[PDB]
Amino acid sequence: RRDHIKDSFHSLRDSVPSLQGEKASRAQILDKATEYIQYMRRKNHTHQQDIDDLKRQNALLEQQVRAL
Amino acid sequence: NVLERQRRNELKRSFFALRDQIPELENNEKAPKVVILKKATAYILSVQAEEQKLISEEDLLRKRREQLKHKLEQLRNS
Repeated sequence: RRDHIKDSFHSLRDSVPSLQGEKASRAQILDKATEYIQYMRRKNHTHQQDIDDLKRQNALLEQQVRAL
Repeated sequence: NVLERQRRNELKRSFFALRDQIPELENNEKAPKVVILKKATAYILSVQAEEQKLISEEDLLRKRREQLKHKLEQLRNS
């Protein structure tokens, strides 16, 4: 199983962009993955709220184009 | 020595901190180490796939907004 933990560590490591080209320690791999998930959750939330704003702006512009 | 005993404990805390961020394993004490790593890997790939989808949705919406404004300006100028 310890070879599979080694491979899974390498797979987690390659998926974190701040760890590209660096052989970080196991603690640094876990820490950077935790920070990356934090960063991405806030980033996708901000994006989803931007998409909500665009849908509402477009819905109003459609109502302005209609009635004209 | 005393150093690796502290290095193994910090590693153990790091595993818990990573695990408590995966919604599937959150607060799951019985989650093995290889399960934390593989679920963290699959979760990271899923939020990277989500970022791509949202940027794609955002780009289409922006494209529609400027086409609805061009349509409105054309109508207001007949």
